Amino acid sequence: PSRLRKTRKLRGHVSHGHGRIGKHRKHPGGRGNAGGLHHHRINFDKYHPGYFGKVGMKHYHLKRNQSFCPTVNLDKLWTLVSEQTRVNAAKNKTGAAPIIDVVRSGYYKVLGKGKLPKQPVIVKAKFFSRRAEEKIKSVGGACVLVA
Amino acid sequence: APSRNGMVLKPHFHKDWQRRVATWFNQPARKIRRRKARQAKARRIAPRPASGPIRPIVRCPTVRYHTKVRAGRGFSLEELRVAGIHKKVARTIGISVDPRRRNKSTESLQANVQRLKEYRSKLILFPRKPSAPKKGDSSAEELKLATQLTGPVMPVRNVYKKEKARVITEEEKNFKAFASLRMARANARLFGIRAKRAKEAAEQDVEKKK
RNA sequence: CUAAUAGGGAACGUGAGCUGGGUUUAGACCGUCGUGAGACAGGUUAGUUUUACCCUACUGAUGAUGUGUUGUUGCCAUGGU
RNA sequence: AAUGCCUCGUCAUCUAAUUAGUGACGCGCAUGAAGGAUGAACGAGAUUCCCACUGUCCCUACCUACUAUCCAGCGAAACCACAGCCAAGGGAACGGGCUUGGCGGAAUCAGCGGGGAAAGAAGACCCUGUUGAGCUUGACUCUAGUCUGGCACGGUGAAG
RNA sequence: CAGGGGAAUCCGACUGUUUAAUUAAAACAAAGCAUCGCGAAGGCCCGCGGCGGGUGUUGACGCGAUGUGAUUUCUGCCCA
RNA sequence: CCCCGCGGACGCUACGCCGCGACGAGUAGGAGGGCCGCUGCGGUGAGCCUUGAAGCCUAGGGCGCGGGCCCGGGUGGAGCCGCCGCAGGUGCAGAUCUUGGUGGUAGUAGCAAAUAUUCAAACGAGAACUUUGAAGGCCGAAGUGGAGAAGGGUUCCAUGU
RNA sequence: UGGGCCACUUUUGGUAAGCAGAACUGGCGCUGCGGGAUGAACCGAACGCCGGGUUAAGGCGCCCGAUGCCGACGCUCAUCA
RNA sequence: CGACCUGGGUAUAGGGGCGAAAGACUAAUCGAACCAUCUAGUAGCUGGUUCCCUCCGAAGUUUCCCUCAGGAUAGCUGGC
RNA sequence: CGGCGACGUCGGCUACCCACCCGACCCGUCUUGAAACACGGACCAAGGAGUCUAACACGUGCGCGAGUCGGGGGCUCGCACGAAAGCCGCCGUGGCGCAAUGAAGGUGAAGGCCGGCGCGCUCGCCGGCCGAGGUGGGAUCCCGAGGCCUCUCCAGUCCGCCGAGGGCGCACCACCGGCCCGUCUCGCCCGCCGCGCCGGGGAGGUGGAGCACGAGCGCACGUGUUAGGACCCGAAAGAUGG
RNA sequence: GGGGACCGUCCCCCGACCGGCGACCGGCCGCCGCCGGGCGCAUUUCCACCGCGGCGGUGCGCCGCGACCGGCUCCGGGACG
RNA sequence: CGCGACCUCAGAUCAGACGUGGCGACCCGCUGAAUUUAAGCAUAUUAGUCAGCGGAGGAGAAGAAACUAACCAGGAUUCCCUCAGUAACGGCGAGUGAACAGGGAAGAGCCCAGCGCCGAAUCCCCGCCCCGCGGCGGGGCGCGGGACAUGUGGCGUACGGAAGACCCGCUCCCCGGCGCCGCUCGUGGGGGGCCCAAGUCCUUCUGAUCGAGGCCCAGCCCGUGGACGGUGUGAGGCCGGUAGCGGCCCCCGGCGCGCCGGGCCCGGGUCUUCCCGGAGUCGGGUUGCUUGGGAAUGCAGCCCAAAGCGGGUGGUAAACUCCAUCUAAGGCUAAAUACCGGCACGAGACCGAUAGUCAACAAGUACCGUAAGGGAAAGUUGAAAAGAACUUUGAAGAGAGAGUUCAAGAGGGCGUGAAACCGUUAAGAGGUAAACGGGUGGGGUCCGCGCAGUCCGCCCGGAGGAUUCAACCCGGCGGCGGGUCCGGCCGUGUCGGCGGCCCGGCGGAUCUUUCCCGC
Ligand SMILES: [K+]
Ligand SMILES: [K+]
Ligand SMILES: [K+]
Ligand SMILES: [K+]
Ligand SMILES: [K+]
Ligand SMILES: [K+]
Ligand SMILES: [K+]
Ligand SMILES: [K+]
Ligand SMILES: [K+]
Ligand SMILES: [K+]
Ligand SMILES: [K+]
Ligand SMILES: [K+]
Ligand SMILES: [K+]
Ligand SMILES: [K+]
Ligand SMILES: [K+]
Ligand SMILES: [K+]
Ligand SMILES: [K+]
Ligand SMILES: [K+]
Ligand SMILES: [K+]
Ligand SMILES: [K+]
Ligand SMILES: [K+]
Ligand SMILES: [K+]
Ligand SMILES: [K+]
Ligand SMILES: [K+]
Ligand SMILES: [K+]
Ligand SMILES: [K+]
Ligand SMILES: [K+]
Ligand SMILES: [K+]
Ligand SMILES: [K+]
Ligand SMILES: [K+]
Ligand SMILES: [K+]
Ligand SMILES: [K+]
Ligand SMILES: [K+]
Ligand SMILES: [Mg+2]
Ligand SMILES: [Mg+2]
Ligand SMILES: [Mg+2]
Ligand SMILES: [Mg+2]
Ligand SMILES: [Mg+2]
Ligand SMILES: [Mg+2]
Ligand SMILES: [Mg+2]
Ligand SMILES: [Mg+2]
Ligand SMILES: [Mg+2]
Ligand SMILES: [Mg+2]
Ligand SMILES: [Mg+2]
Ligand SMILES: [Mg+2]
Ligand SMILES: [Mg+2]
Ligand SMILES: [Mg+2]
Ligand SMILES: [Mg+2]
Ligand SMILES: [Mg+2]
Ligand SMILES: [Mg+2]
Ligand SMILES: [Mg+2]
Ligand SMILES: [Mg+2]
Ligand SMILES: [Mg+2]
Ligand SMILES: [Mg+2]
Ligand SMILES: [Mg+2]
Ligand SMILES: [Mg+2]
Ligand SMILES: [Mg+2]
Ligand SMILES: [Mg+2]
Ligand SMILES: [Mg+2]
Ligand SMILES: [Mg+2]
Ligand SMILES: [Mg+2]
Ligand SMILES: [Mg+2]
Ligand SMILES: [Mg+2]
Ligand SMILES: [Mg+2]
Ligand SMILES: [Mg+2]
Ligand SMILES: [Mg+2]
Ligand SMILES: [Mg+2]
Ligand SMILES: [Mg+2]
Ligand SMILES: [Mg+2]
Ligand SMILES: [Mg+2]
Ligand SMILES: [Mg+2]
Ligand SMILES: [Mg+2]
Ligand SMILES: [Mg+2]
Ligand SMILES: [Mg+2]
Ligand SMILES: [Mg+2]
Ligand SMILES: [Mg+2]
Ligand SMILES: [Mg+2]
Ligand SMILES: [Mg+2]
Ligand SMILES: [Mg+2]
Ligand SMILES: [Mg+2]
Ligand SMILES: [Mg+2]
Ligand SMILES: [Mg+2]
Ligand SMILES: [Mg+2]
Ligand SMILES: [Mg+2]
Ligand SMILES: [Mg+2]
Ligand SMILES: [Mg+2]
Ligand SMILES: [Mg+2]
Ligand SMILES: [Mg+2]
Ligand SMILES: [Mg+2]
Ligand SMILES: [Mg+2]
Ligand SMILES: [Mg+2]
Ligand SMILES: [Mg+2]
Ligand SMILES: [Mg+2]
Ligand SMILES: [Mg+2]
Ligand SMILES: [Mg+2]
Ligand SMILES: [Mg+2]
Ligand SMILES: [Mg+2]
Ligand SMILES: [Mg+2]
Ligand SMILES: [Mg+2]
Ligand SMILES: [Mg+2]
Ligand SMILES: [Mg+2]
Ligand SMILES: [Mg+2]
Ligand SMILES: [Mg+2]
Ligand SMILES: [Mg+2]
Ligand SMILES: [Mg+2]
Ligand SMILES: [Mg+2]
Ligand SMILES: [Mg+2]
Ligand SMILES: [Mg+2]
Ligand SMILES: [Mg+2]
Ligand SMILES: [Mg+2]
Ligand SMILES: [Mg+2]
Ligand SMILES: [Mg+2]
Ligand SMILES: [Mg+2]
Ligand SMILES: [Mg+2]
Ligand SMILES: [Mg+2]
Ligand SMILES: [Mg+2]
Ligand SMILES: [Mg+2]
Ligand SMILES: [Mg+2]
Ligand SMILES: [Mg+2]
Ligand SMILES: [Mg+2]
Ligand SMILES: [Mg+2]
Ligand SMILES: [Mg+2]
Ligand SMILES: [Mg+2]
Ligand SMILES: [Mg+2]
Repeated sequence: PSRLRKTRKLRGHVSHGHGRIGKHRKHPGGRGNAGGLHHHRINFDKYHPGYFGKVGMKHYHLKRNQSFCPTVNLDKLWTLVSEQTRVNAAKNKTGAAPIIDVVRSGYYKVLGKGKLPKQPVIVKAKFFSRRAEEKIKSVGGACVLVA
Repeated sequence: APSRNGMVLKPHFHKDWQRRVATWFNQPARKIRRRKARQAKARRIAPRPASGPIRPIVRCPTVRYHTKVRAGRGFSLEELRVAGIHKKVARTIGISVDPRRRNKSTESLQANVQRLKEYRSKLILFPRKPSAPKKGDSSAEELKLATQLTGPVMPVRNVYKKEKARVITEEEKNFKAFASLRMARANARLFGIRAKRAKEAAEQDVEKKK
């Protein structure tokens, strides 16, 4: 809505808010990111450190699919199965532990942030972090790898 | 000019963009026009499925999608051979065939041939001359059961095997998943250089005594 | 020559007053400088000087206000000198 | 000297008087040899003097034609914040307006060139612009054309 | 109808030409003088290109490129 | 334990109403409010209107700090407005602004290059300028004469206005 | 916004400057009002629309509000006060 | 009477022509014609920038910049 | 409490003309400074200049919320409106968020207390519990001795208010610890189908746009910056083709 | 591949207790109120007129005057320490 | 030294055909800047863009891998979403910048050369006859010509192919008509023509009315039609239309059946024996350009110049090695996609005569320039011309009367008719240019139903009317309360689950035939 903007309030005011002395001129200071190493150096250094220069090795023909490895933490691990699955295992008399296939849920690597409920579980993943494996074995579970 | 904190922006509007702008005011009209063509095509092939030929079961290529199965271009010639369908007859009865697809594994080959055999059973074939049926189908079921199928023929369906909760064995509990992955990466990384060093030691052993 | 040939101001008074000799465009010559284009409070020669009918100022010319109209003869405030 | 700053150089001549002219001199700021130095004829070329001539002047006057002027008819434009009497003051340091004073009398005509820092043109001088253009050059970077080497078209025989 | 004249200095020899619309000149041109390139598979020049084109329907007493500027008289030294 | 009285103002769009205290300059600039204003759209006003819409004019009556608004009178002759939302090509004194129109200047400058006109008559409402006659002059054959090229294109010729 | 300027005092260059350059506070710029005749900066005082009272700085012959007090004490005559 | 004047027909076209040379002329345009387009070219520079009331209210300083008529930056401001 | 009221008067500070006193220079603009002898403006009418797209940032409103979002497609008599609206859920592919760190190979965020033991060697095997530590502040909330009452007292029956002290402490802030990735220094252990130039672990500093019981996503609006003709008008120029 | 079992949400019912009839409604009662029709037909009630009537409110068509009270202010007398 | 065959050339107004030029919005092939940004500027950017040249079609181009990948693999082209402002390029500055995978729209595949076999099996032209005409085809005939072994046709093309045997299946194609369907289709398939509801009812407004009231029976009439336009207003019913799987008529096209004219001629599986490919091309060097392509993405020039268990690709140059993947240097192909030009339509929160196209109108017109080219201004009487008869002054323009009209205070550039500016009338004023702010005063035009100046509540008094005032009776309707008095309830639990995978659903990453269909 143009009726809600400053232009409707700047009618009758000669400089339209831009000022009498400095005026409103086309491009004082340059166009775009002009003078980032010259007359705009302080802004670029103050707010965008690292902007200028090369770092690291380039890699031609990067294929993002090859590096595809979504991760899930242990605190969210039991959300990949139904609530029926986890209550049944807890009240199960035997040592039967449910299987959580994180690849089926869309994750490849299991990370170890958080803590697990005290009940065994079999976790199937492409990759495991060291601490995720340790926490799964602490609750009596097992980690088995898939390809 | 930069003003305080902000994101260094690089708009790509230096190239006279206003002369090549694609508006979408014909999008509602385009959706109507394609839908008329879809309906007209379905009427033209009256009993044949509206979507078209049956397509094969296909696993997606890369490591991002290789857990997912989709529909492919056409059944392979190897798939048709063990299904007993001529590669020139199949296209006349609604089987799409891709001459340039090979079957690297038997499971993919064997899954697609059950798709073909099962589709062959579901197929109702009208005789070329309705008065004289040679080997088409019985008129009892080709009359009443003949209906234009809507949607893809036998839609490709991602099936998940449900794993039964079981007791964890001690062997499973003793497996070191993280150590195995770290050792496997090292073994694959140093396989070539280990063979060279073993070879260079072998050349030292064949001449250790002189 | 004369009594004397005093010094100055007025947008270094005064160019819709003039003139255009000088400076200070474009042509050209000389000297010096510069590789050169070219330069020179150096010299020289040739080089368009536009408009007032407006307001005021001033100069003159009719008139205007008050004594009823109109005329003759007069006075002198003031200004110039 | 169309070339000399000093310089109105010095001497002579021309005049009553000459920063002018001519003649002469020359340590010539900074003359000079394809251009130097002369020399008739010629020149809408620059300069000095003389005779004659004259309103150039003393020193202005008179006359003629066409205007201007007045009238009948016809009939623009430039320009215009508002306007239009001065002295001083202060003020963007030169006012028509403001302050203090002088004062101020309708509507006009022919003139006039003091003012309106009059009009005409977004100063051409000067400076600035990370604005040009014409031209020049061992400025930077190139380039047509040219000179040279190589490969191909590109062959057949001999002396080496 | 229809030249004022004379004595000189400077520049340009002369006649000619020139900035239409501020400069007619001492400027340009000029004849004369000097130098340079070239014998044609060439000199100079045009051309995006063709063994294209101009000089050239030409051939050194000719074409092309410069400087100086009639006549007279001279034109000195320096190739770092 | 109201009752001879059966009764007792207003209020409180709560985005409303009421009380008390202090305070009030403003360029550049920022913000808020606008029942300020323009045009169009969705709703709404059982809205207005040929028994007179819009627009315009007005020594008419008023309202608001103001932007503005309402009403009377006239003209006009077919449409228009309020409120809740929505959306803008939405508000002018300037830009040597654009287009159009109009002033002062001003009945002014001016209608002054090439010697020159005059008398009578005719037609005609009307004659300095037309026509005829008379007279005085000019071009003076390198013409203000007689014919062509280029260019123009009907300007040629009659009659009429 | 990133042209500042002015005044008391301190202060550098300069003969000096309504010059140029600093320090400190205030001001003008952005600010009207009373007074200084007049005036960006001085003195008083800062401002919604008004009535009454009183002041500031400055004034009270007349212009022009207020001494039209029987004001006090002296000084001073200028033919540029 | 001549490097004379002139009509018509031809040829040379824009970084090109033509020039007895003045940067002259090339359709009132020439130290690079005219027409259309790229093009609403860019401008740290000049000019303008349209209703009301209420509240708050500056800076011409720091640092860096081919920076000195401009920006970035801190400061001063407003709003939430 | 008084006077006066219809063809002459009564009231109307507004509005029309005139008079007088006081005050009062022409606006706009640049500027330290304009009434300026600084520029633009003779007059009137109509037109006339911060817009739209995209991308960010922050603030605000709305829905859902560790999710969120169908915008591309498809299904619905194919169409007055309707080019709308509705629906999809094996259309959520995908985007953004839910994990960071390193150039990279890669790695990748849980601690506290109670016990027996090696030697509770700054320490390794377990048990049990609780589930992101602690200090100082911290709105709010909780307990609360003692008070405040009645026509009066020996004696409690029900709750209300004030209340010194004490307690649990939100968000947030300061600080101290802890955890993840990079990199240094020191050092000792552990694992095996590959006994390796293999793999893992510790302590102490330090680099990170991290963790430490999520806050995001979509839509709308406003402001600011930027690329676009970019608030409007304005060159001297350059290029292409005639 | 089906078909089953189980679990989670549901469903309409067969039934009781629980809080209430609620802003989800009806029937009965009780109280109250209103309306219509009778009765009541006049010391009641209601309607309109008159008084230059009284009490209240608002306000006087215009132009004026006075009085006391209170707030602010400028002055003047008298007396006491 | 002649005549023949062939080869390579030439002429013809030879017989019969074809191309040229235009448009050019979209598309294909080239060529190709500079302004601009970088706060200067040269690489870069602008941009493979403007301008320039060529060539097409209703689309074009592309296109069935010398591909993508590195996976558990996908599988022609084109378009959309995303990948992604990412990998990468870049005075690594300003800036630039894809692809694969994934999800969709659409979906379609094929043909030669070569290698071989088949008595050239092949093709064009010319005469004759028949069936036809409707773009000129079919059949038969010709000791009729020509092309062609310097290679036509059939089979066949990497997905392998061919030929022989053995076995099995006889299985059935495409073309033009005769008559008729289903009537072609979301209810016609398309094109054209002509038609189809209901007030001009009563009273009134007006110049005119389409306006305003009314139209008993639940209401004037129709409504599958209340879109729109016209008509003297403003109309669902006055008219044209509008709605309708409404009617009639005319013309044209592909769809099934029986027949006709002719073609029409073996397909699959196993085994055996054979056969298998595109060269001044690839590739390499170099140069220039181009790209995100970076020790060089693509394109081109020049030089070099291949191979056949070969060649290409595998995003860092090179050697060795394994592996993966495709098979270049020949060709065709619909759909999804594009469309500021054209034909014909529909619509709009757009503009409303200085706006919107330059152009609402005799507009690319008038006009300007030698030319290239530049390029306006300009809408409105009235319902109807009913466009002012006639009289009178004047030479006429122009007037005064008269007349039409609702209105000419609408009179042919005529709706309305502002401001600037001007004329006249009226009022007021006038020597400090006007104009302005504050304060009064005077005059004037108007306003105030101004002109004897409020209203109304109660009570008192006077003089009159009317019922009926209260209280009781009957009926109706409301408000409030009631152990639920009685229901119907509702919220929360509470049990048998009688109740559902037959006699109720939807889900679950929960368990199973140990009763049932594929290894
Ligand atoms: K602003
Ligand atoms: K005197
Ligand atoms: K000589
Ligand atoms: K001469
Ligand atoms: K130039
Ligand atoms: K001569
Ligand atoms: K001459
Ligand atoms: K030659
Ligand atoms: K020479
Ligand atoms: K030499
Ligand atoms: K030499
Ligand atoms: K409305
Ligand atoms: K108002
Ligand atoms: K009106
Ligand atoms: K700032
Ligand atoms: K700044
Ligand atoms: K001639
Ligand atoms: K040029
Ligand atoms: K400076
Ligand atoms: K001015
Ligand atoms: K969608
Ligand atoms: K998601
Ligand atoms: K990573
Ligand atoms: K912008
Ligand atoms: K042209
Ligand atoms: K990037
Ligand atoms: K043959
Ligand atoms: K009809
Ligand atoms: K190459
Ligand atoms: K290979
Ligand atoms: K136009
Ligand atoms: K046109
Ligand atoms: K009219
Ligand atoms: Mg302001
Ligand atoms: Mg303005
Ligand atoms: Mg401005
Ligand atoms: Mg002077
Ligand atoms: Mg002069
Ligand atoms: Mg003068
Ligand atoms: Mg002179
Ligand atoms: Mg000169
Ligand atoms: Mg020299
Ligand atoms: Mg001299
Ligand atoms: Mg001269
Ligand atoms: Mg005159
Ligand atoms: Mg006297
Ligand atoms: Mg001498
Ligand atoms: Mg003399
Ligand atoms: Mg010599
Ligand atoms: Mg004066
Ligand atoms: Mg003046
Ligand atoms: Mg200037
Ligand atoms: Mg200029
Ligand atoms: Mg600068
Ligand atoms: Mg330049
Ligand atoms: Mg050099
Ligand atoms: Mg001469
Ligand atoms: Mg000579
Ligand atoms: Mg001449
Ligand atoms: Mg001249
Ligand atoms: Mg001359
Ligand atoms: Mg000589
Ligand atoms: Mg010569
Ligand atoms: Mg204020
Ligand atoms: Mg606008
Ligand atoms: Mg205006
Ligand atoms: Mg005159
Ligand atoms: Mg005259
Ligand atoms: Mg004569
Ligand atoms: Mg003649
Ligand atoms: Mg004639
Ligand atoms: Mg500045
Ligand atoms: Mg400064
Ligand atoms: Mg100073
Ligand atoms: Mg200064
Ligand atoms: Mg300022
Ligand atoms: Mg201030
Ligand atoms: Mg002040
Ligand atoms: Mg004052
Ligand atoms: Mg003074
Ligand atoms: Mg006062
Ligand atoms: Mg005084
Ligand atoms: Mg006085
Ligand atoms: Mg612009
Ligand atoms: Mg421009
Ligand atoms: Mg620098
Ligand atoms: Mg400036
Ligand atoms: Mg200015
Ligand atoms: Mg100044
Ligand atoms: Mg000013
Ligand atoms: Mg001044
Ligand atoms: Mg200026
Ligand atoms: Mg103007
Ligand atoms: Mg002017
Ligand atoms: Mg306007
Ligand atoms: Mg939709
Ligand atoms: Mg996903
Ligand atoms: Mg805490
Ligand atoms: Mg810490
Ligand atoms: Mg920001
Ligand atoms: Mg340039
Ligand atoms: Mg630049
Ligand atoms: Mg710039
Ligand atoms: Mg530049
Ligand atoms: Mg183009
Ligand atoms: Mg063509
Ligand atoms: Mg094609
Ligand atoms: Mg193709
Ligand atoms: Mg192929
Ligand atoms: Mg992304
Ligand atoms: Mg590019
Ligand atoms: Mg599809
Ligand atoms: Mg063959
Ligand atoms: Mg009809
Ligand atoms: Mg109508
Ligand atoms: Mg109608
Ligand atoms: Mg119909
Ligand atoms: Mg590599
Ligand atoms: Mg127009
Ligand atoms: Mg109009
Ligand atoms: Mg006339
Ligand atoms: Mg009328
Ligand atoms: Mg009219
Ligand atoms: Mg008048």
